[PDB]
Amino acid sequence: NVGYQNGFTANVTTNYSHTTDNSTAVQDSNGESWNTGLSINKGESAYIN
Amino acid sequence: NVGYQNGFTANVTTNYSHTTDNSTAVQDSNGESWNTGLSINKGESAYIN
Repeated sequence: NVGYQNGFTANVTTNYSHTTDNSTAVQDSNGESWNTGLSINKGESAYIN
Repeated sequence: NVGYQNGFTANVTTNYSHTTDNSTAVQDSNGESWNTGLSINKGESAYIN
C-alpha cells in the first residue's frame, strides 16, 4: 500500500499461517412405518351360489 | 513487513490462538408413498368359452 500520509509513504507486508483441526460427533435415529395393501385376480374374480 | 514512513520501517509479528465449539441439531421427517403393480403370464394368458 502507498499513500500520502504527510508526504510519500509506502509499505510491503507479507504473512503466512498454519492450522490444525479435529472434531467429533454422534447421531441417533428412531422412526416408525405403516403400510397397507390390496390385490386382485381378473378372471376367477368372484364366486356365486 | 518492511517499508517507508519518513525513513526505514520494519516490524515482525507472531500470532497464535485456540478455538473450541459445541453444537446440537434436531431433525423431524414426514412423508407418504404410493405404489401400483401389474403382472401377466405368457402362456395360459386367457380362458375362453
